[PDB]
Amino acid sequence: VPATRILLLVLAVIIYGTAGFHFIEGESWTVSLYWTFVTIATVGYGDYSPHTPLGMYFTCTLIVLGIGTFAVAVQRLLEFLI
Amino acid sequence: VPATRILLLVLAVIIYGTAGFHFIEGESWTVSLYWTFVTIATVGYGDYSPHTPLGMYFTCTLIVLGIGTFAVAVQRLLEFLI
Amino acid sequence: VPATRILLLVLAVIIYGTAGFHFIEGESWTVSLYWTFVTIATVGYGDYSPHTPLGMYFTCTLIVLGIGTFAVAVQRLLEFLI
Amino acid sequence: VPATRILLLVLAVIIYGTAGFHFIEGESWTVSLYWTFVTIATVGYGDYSPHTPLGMYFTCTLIVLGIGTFAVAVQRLLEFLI
Ligand SMILES: [K+]
Ligand SMILES: [K+]
Ligand SMILES: [K+]
Ligand SMILES: [K+]
Repeated sequence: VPATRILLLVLAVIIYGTAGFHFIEGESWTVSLYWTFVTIATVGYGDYSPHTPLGMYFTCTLIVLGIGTFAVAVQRLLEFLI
Repeated sequence: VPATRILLLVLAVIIYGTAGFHFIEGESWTVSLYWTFVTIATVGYGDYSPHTPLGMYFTCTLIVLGIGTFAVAVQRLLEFLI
Repeated sequence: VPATRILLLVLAVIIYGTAGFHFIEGESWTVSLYWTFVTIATVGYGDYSPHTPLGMYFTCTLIVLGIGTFAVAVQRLLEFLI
Repeated sequence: VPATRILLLVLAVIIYGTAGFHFIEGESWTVSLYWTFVTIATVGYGDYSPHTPLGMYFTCTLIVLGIGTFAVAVQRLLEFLI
């Protein structure tokens, strides 16, 4: 898969995660973007997390759709930095 | 290993994690399912965690049985989405 | 590397992590073992963490020595379960 | 990529993470180094995390630049220990 396509896929995941957390959990756009990265990178500080059943369901979908995508994206970035 | 078999294996892990956390730690089915995903994806927010010695032992078993299974499942899902 | 040797290596990591956390941070053997798994699996709930400078240094060493070892161990366990 | 070059790359990431967290979030050099390892290893206890918008942005950059680098570094260390 071409690296630029992988870039677009991870950007789509990031938009999905950010907008979802913002609207479902009510955190700022900035906090939601931060939380999205922390989640899909699997860092998961827990400073932010879903507190609603919908937020929890949404988070599981983001986990499934985002973690693999982010992992592949970082791998490709390695090559272009190294 | 066929992707559908990997699907069944991760579903079995999810049932195991969810039922175990629910019965050992006493959280709702929904919270337990959420916690199971957060754990096997290695996100681990820490908003939920075991507070009993049995829960701690159980969590270690879920970690060992689930993390690899989930990792393989997300990899295969990548291919079917991309 | 033979799977049984990988088993011994991860067991050595587990002993190292458990004894270290117990003596440096003062948590029970059970809690320390649980924390060791949660850490080397990279789950990191944060329900337990080092609160001393020595504990922090020790945790970084466990992270470096343990995360790779655990990752290889789970991969090999996959094959023997599947 | 030569293992020594990978060593230098992860050391550069560690300096970047430590100095950044120290200056942006105001934690001690020791705490900042610890947080850097916990973050790039993806452990993310959440005992420490950014509380400013700049810190959050910085953390996302560290996540993107550091997680892959650390993953490759631990893999190479495995070979030299085993
Ligand atoms: K956490
Ligand atoms: K984590
Ligand atoms: K975590
Ligand atoms: K992780």
